[PDB]
Amino acid sequence: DSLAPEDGSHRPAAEPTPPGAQPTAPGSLKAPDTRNEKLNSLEDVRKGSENYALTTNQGVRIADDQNSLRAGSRGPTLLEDFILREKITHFDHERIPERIVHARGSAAHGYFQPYKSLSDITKADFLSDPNKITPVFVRFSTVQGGAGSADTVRDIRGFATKFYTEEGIFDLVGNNTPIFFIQDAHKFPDFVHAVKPEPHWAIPQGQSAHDTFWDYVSLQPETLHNVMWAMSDRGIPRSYRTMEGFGIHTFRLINAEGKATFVRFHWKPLAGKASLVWDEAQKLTGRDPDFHRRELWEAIEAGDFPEYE
Amino acid sequence: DSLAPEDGSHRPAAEPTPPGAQPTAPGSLKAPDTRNEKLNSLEDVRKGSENYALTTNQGVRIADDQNSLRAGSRGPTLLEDFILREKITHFDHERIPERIVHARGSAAHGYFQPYKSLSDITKADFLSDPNKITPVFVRFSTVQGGAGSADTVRDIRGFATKFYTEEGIFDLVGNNTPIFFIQDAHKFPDFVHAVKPEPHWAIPQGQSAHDTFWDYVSLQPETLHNVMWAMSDRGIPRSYRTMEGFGIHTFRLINAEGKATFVRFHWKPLAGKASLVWDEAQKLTGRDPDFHRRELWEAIEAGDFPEYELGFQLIPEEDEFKFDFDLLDPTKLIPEELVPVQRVGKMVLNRNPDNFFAENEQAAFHPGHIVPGLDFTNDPLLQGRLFSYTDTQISRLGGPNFHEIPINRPTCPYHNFQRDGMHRMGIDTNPANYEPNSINDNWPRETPPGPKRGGFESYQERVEGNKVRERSPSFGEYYSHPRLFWLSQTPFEQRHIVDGFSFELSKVVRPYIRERVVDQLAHIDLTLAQAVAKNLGIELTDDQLNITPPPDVNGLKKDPSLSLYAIPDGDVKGRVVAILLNDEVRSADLLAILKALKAKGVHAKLLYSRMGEVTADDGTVLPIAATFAGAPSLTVDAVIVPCGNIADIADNGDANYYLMEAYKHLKPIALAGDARKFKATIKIADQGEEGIVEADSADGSFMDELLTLMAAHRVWSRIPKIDKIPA
Amino acid sequence: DSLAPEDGSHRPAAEPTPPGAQPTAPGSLKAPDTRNEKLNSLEDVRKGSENYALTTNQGVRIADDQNSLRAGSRGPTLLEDFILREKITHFDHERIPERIVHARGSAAHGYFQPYKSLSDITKADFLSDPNKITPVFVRFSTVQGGAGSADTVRDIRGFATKFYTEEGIFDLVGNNTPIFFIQDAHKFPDFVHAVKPEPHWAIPQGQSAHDTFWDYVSLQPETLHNVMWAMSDRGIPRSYRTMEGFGIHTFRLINAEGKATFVRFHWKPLAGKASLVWDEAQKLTGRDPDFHRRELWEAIEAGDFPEYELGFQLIPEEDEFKFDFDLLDPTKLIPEELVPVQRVGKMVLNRNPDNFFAENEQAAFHPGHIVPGLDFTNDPLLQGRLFSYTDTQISRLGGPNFHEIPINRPTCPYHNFQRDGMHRMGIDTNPANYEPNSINDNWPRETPPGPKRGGFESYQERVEGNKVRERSPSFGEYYSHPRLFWLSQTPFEQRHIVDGFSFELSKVVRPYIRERVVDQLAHIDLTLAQAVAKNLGIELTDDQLNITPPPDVNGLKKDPSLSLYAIPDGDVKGRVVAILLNDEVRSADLLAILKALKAKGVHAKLLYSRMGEVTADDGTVLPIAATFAGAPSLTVDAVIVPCGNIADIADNGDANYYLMEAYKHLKPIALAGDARKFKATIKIADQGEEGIVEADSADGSFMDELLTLMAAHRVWSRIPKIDKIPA
Amino acid sequence: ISRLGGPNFHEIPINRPTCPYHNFQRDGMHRMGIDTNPANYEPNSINDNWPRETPPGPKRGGFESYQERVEGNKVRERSPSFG
Ligand code: HEM
Ligand code: HEM
Ligand code: HEM
Repeated sequence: DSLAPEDGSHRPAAEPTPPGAQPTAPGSLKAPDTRNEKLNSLEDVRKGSENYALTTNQGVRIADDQNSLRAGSRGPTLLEDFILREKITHFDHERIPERIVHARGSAAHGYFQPYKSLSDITKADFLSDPNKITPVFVRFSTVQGGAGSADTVRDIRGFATKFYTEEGIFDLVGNNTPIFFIQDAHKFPDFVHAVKPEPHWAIPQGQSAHDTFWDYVSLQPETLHNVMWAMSDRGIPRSYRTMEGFGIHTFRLINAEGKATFVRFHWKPLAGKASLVWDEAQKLTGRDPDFHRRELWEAIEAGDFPEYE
Repeated sequence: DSLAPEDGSHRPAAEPTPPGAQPTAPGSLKAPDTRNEKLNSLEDVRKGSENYALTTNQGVRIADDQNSLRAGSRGPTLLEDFILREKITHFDHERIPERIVHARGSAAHGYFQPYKSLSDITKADFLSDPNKITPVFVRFSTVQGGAGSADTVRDIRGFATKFYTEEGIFDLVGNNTPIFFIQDAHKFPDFVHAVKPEPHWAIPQGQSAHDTFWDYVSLQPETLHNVMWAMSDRGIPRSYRTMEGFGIHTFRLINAEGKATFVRFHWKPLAGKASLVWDEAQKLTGRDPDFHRRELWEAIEAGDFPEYELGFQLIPEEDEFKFDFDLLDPTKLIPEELVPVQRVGKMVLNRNPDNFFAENEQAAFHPGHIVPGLDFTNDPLLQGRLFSYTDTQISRLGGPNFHEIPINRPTCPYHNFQRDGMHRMGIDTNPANYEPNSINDNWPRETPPGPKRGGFESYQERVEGNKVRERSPSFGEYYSHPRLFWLSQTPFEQRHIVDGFSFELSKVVRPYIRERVVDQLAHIDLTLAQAVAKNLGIELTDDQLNITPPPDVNGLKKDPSLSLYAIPDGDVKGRVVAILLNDEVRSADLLAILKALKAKGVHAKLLYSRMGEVTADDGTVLPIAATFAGAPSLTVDAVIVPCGNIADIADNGDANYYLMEAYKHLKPIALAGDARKFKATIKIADQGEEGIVEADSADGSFMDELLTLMAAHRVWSRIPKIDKIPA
Repeated sequence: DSLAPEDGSHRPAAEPTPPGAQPTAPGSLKAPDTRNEKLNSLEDVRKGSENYALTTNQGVRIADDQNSLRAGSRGPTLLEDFILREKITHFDHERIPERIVHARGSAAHGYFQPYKSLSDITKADFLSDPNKITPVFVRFSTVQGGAGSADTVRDIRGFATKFYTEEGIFDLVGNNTPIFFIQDAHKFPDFVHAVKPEPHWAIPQGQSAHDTFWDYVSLQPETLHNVMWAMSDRGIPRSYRTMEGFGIHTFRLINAEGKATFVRFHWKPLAGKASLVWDEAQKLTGRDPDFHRRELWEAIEAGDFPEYELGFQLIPEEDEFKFDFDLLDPTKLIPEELVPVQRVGKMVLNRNPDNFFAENEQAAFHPGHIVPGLDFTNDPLLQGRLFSYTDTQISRLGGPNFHEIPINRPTCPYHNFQRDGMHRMGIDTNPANYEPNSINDNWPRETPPGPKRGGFESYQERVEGNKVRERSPSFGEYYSHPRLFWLSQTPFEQRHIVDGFSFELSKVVRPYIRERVVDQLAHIDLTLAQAVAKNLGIELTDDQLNITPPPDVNGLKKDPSLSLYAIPDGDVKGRVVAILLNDEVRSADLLAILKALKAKGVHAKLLYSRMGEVTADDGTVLPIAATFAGAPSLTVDAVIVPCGNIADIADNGDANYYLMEAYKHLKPIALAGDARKFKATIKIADQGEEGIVEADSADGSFMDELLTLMAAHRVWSRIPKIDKIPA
Repeated sequence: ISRLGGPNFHEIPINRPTCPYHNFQRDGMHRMGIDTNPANYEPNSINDNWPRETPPGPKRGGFESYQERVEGNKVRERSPSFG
């Protein structure tokens, strides 16, 4: 007599299945066959659970996890209850600081490969050979809202790719528009404070529709280009799968002879471009604020891998 | 040539003014005259800004705050730019850990005073004299959602009051329901994980409508009582001003002779009880997720101070066992029919903070911050809480010295031998850091316990039993309280409870969980389980249909104190009404509307298809506060549509839907003159209908009918008629 | 009946009193009258203790601070004991990270003033007016050892001064030598790891005498100059009062017209230069490892304020390239023969702190805290430092808000848009947190640069070159500075340097390292390498013997400013003398001894075989400050042994060895009457000897000879005679 | 929590147990372990209540405190027997 249903309908199929079909599940149980060198390198720190005893962090098996140790079935809790202290303590310290910006974000694993060697223009090992598969981790995000804000807000989106290359980690940290708000990083905090909730009362959440943000804009026309994009349907995407991604800055490529070529990076969505409309987007933040995080998760379980070029 | 407008319209009036009237502002600039000893003690750490030079944190004036220092107008940034490094660094480290729970929260300052000395029952100095004013800081909150989640979610609300007393800080850390989910603090993290977003993917935010939460519930029927409240309209309040607050645990009062009296604490809202309905609440999380935080802030700027009355249920020591549930079980309420709530004093929340991070975010409430005159009981959930609220500060607020953070600073003296935290502010001059010590003549000294100004000493409760990890058998009853709750509710309240469960349950993906929760409901009440099971498409079995209901609670068949709306105490002061404008408003209509509302403290917001102005028929200029879409019916208590150029708005999608939504959410609607032609959209008869006020023009009669509908909060009688409207 | 003694001898006098006279005490109780604007600004965070009740951090009075709350006088502790949990918790979290380097350090308050306005060369407000008094806080330190390591180690000393100016905090973060170990900050961690204890086993503490440090040296001859200083008596000072201090890098001064002048900063000790010798220093780390921290503390309580004179080497812009080393190379000194030090002002350190953790431990010095009037140069070690001192605070002092920690707080205004750290004290009222902002009329505002009270603006140095990671070729000279140093030293100073290297090198286990370091020494001076190589048992080869010495430095064959003792400026005020007592001291001897010493500000400590008292021959009662073993000769500058019952101590092992150790460490010794029979132990002749003052009795002549020996600090002429004595 | 920076100090290599350790504790600072359990709570049906409590026994049992009798009042007082 255990608590799982007899017919086994607690446990999802290890199979590509559509949104709604199955309960969702950790990648390593929903898609155990999907691999790559990063995901396999994580094996040493994964922990399973089936057929294991519940224990303290120090290894001790627990016999009753339903009660504090007290003097009598109706007495005080005793300070010698180290099982309770550890369990509460760990809970007590669960949280770590959210990101200053892009605190609200959704990720996945995957891989990249070049279409052709690029050694003409760069010695970047990860671009040296179209047979070279590079594991990636990607986190898409909003910018302004906290880690528990809505997904479909009118904001810029972040689009960050960590490439785990053979000659080091390369981070491509971009947005869903090809420009930024400001020209010099020295005014970074100024702008971010301007769009972040107002300091006296912490309002509004994941919105630019307030006094201070526009005050700033109106006094710094450098912002206007990106503000344009934000106000467009670009700032309310359908899906992380259906937006373009940009490195924004001009960088350099450097080849084996030392020749520099300027470059700007792009991600082009094989899913194409698609965005919501405002009333739909705004009301959807209420009806399902995890809309993007969800859609991404499901699309992946469903075999609809997001691809970008 | 400076950047402020010439006419001075950047700067808000230092005057009580309605929602929308002025830009909002830090309490110390919006209400500089409001004071109390806490707020004045904060003066040493406030910082102004006018007529000061912008500087580095080290005091250096900055000449250019628009640029990094680079080699050339187009070169690299140099590492010697300490101005840029400090400015970015500080920004880089701005954030601190959110609360584990109740991370999403809204606060204010204020005060409390007792109605009469309470020295008969407790030596608590703050309750000793009705002339003794105690400054308070209060933070209301949700439970599950992060610090950036929505306000109007279906969750429990927290209600925490820090009393800055003369013999120490007393923290009253309560919720908006009178029970908790669980019995022993050891399962705290289990339950909280169960309702918090799911670990694999971090979904859903500030919602209980997911698999794991209900899985837990279904396996731990101890939770069912509070789950009932959550599913009721209790779990989606109108305003922090319009909910009740509860200490939950039985505590002790202790007087100058050492007599213990058991007590449970209450906050009773002078604003009365009022709550939204689900569709309204859920969609409002999208339209304005800061709805509660906003409403609180504005109500305060507006002079509508939230007030609550502190009341005690008192139970003598020799009555411990007279009730047929255990006073120490926190999943059981003490019916007010058996123990009534005695009003003891009052709290007024009369000023907003200056900086939300400084004052709200960093405040630390902890229920074990009690004072002489109070003490704990063996409630095994309370017992737990004692441990956790001190611990968690060490990582949330960065160390043991969190009591030195301004808002948390006591306002009485505090001296000891505690030395050296991280971020230590106090500089101890005591030649000694230990006691006994002869080198400073043992100062500071222990203080023997006494009538007033004494040392703390715990009530000397007899403890007899063995060291066991076992739930008290007396806690083994799960259903009679839910049942009591449910039968106290009005019929429309019960529809809501039903629809509450049905909605949540419908987003549990694994259907066997839906069945198991239904099974639990069967043990509480069969009406209820039938209605829910219908909505999930489940047939109760013969077995389930025959399940014996649990006992009355101490012979009670209902308790009217458990209903929100049993005895309406709804109060209009502070509420807001939408006025739908057209380009040609009949001014004497409008005059009379605003004049009537103003007399009863009811705020209006004038709305239109666009911003700016429109002009009255008599050429009074009417400024627009927001558009129809900008400020949806969700955000208001009623809708009024005066006469004029109705043709202007008559075919406007947004104005029509404003009315349709308002109607579906059971709000009062008032239509003057040609505005009555809008009845067509709300599929109302020509005969009239209760809840729709109508007339040739707005007069004495028209306004009074409307305001009276408002004193009823909502038009419940409308419920049967709303399923046909498509909104 | 309280625990303080009836006669009040627990509580020290609020009066300047000598070392040993009184118990030591927090500055604000020992010297309440000493003030300055910093110390008075600290008043808001000081906490007293007398006549206050002992309480929890939340304000609650405690009645019993001797017990946990338990179920029964013999039962378990209960989790509801919040008094115990808070008290233990705070203790549990007392410690914060030690400094990465200079973790071991000692501080005090004080002030500075300029001798004359300096507005000709700099607009630095703090140097604008000789009437302008600037409060300072100074922390002296070692480098390698942990916060609980010894004071008298052979290490570099740090010397950090925080100036609390009217236009911001200026941090002067220097050392006790005029150069550094390395050229580019990129190798900072490499060197520091090399000298810090070895990673496998954490050995040795505050010592450079290990394998890895010398391995590094031997492979990076850039280090050799400063290593020279370290090995000299410079690396084992007598007192923080008796060393020179250096800013090391060339900085810029910038005046009201924008003219840059290069500058290097100096502190010149009004106490003069004085240092221990190795055996004395090393053994003193065992006998009193707090020797420096103590001496500083006492000197201050005693009225012997440490004073230093701030001096500048100034070099005009067009002289950048006149020197045959690079002004930007921090491993090169600017000889005072080529650029003399101009005294500019003076600093007085006139009050100890109240709480060592509060004020010392938490203080944050950072060289990039400069003000208008000052600016940086491209010194590639300095360039580095700029980055690190802001960064490291984030984990040492727990966040970006470390400038809010009391001691670190500026004393001028500071306002900006920086919001929200961990442990945020300031509560910002600015309606705006950004600029430009119109909503607060852009306050606080940028300030254009100007003659005084202006914005900071960097000197607009021309930068021309490509982005490279390459050491300047002009830095490629390693030996001529060491050579200069060495040839400036007196012969006995050079023995010490030799013995320095020989000792350290002898504890390098892998002998090939010993050889490689010797090889380096060969390139500096062959005398030196011969002496060291002898002591390690190494034969220099023919190759090594022929190595050409490096060039003179700009035609210099020596610089007397680089010697400690070239031109003795040793000063007796503040020094201490041991007086060896017997049970029958001849009182008129002693009268004359203490009377003479007192006239020149020289402190005495009366010592005996045990504690308590002894009586004079005339029945004056002589209190004993410590025993012979309790306060070894190490801790004193000279030893005096008056007449009386010499028989009492004549055969006492400890009294004899007191003298033998004192003699081996070249200290002045003075023996009256029968005390002359002690000459026997120190293997002195009957004829006399220079450095041993002797006579029938202590008179005008006897005392003066002694004090004059003291003005010479040590008896160098004794050196040849000490190897025969076995101490 | 402050010396070693968080609740996850048992994950620091030297401190790591050498036997199995599994529970529902989630998320410290510097979390090394990546939990795959579909559930982070118990009772839980969705992972068939794993990992499970273990009743106490001769070897390999759950921990259970010795059931010492406690009798006295809640006092802050040194035992006289210690005097
Ligand atoms: C060029 C325009 C920018 C783009 C495309 C951009 C992109 C982002 C993205 C996508 C994230 C979220 C990273 C994640 O998922 O972990 C992010 C986080 C961050 N960004 Fe921005 N960013 C931009 C400008 C800036 C500027 C000007 C600063 C500061 C000067 C800044 C500092 C940060 C910091 C400190 C974090 C997150 C904390 C962390 O991940 O360690 N970024 N950046
Ligand atoms: C009796 C039922 C409970 C009530 C009425 C309750 C009330 C609350 C409220 C209102 C907050 C938000 C405080 C704020 O605004 O700062 C809160 C936070 C917290 N609670 Fe609960 N709580 C309950 C159960 C528990 C249990 C069982 C634990 C742990 C065993 C717990 C531990 C915490 C911690 C660690 C925090 C916040 C972190 C902090 O403020 O230091 N509480 N409690
Ligand atoms: C120019 C040669 C140097 C001098 C004269 C020097 C001086 C000092 C002194 C005296 C201290 C102790 C400060 C105190 O009492 O709080 C110190 C600490 C420190 N130094 Fe060095 N230093 C030098 C080189 C460096 C370099 C190259 C770095 C890194 C590149 C460095 C980074 C630090 C840090 C991070 C601290 C202490 C942590 C803190 O106070 O915030 N310094 N410096």
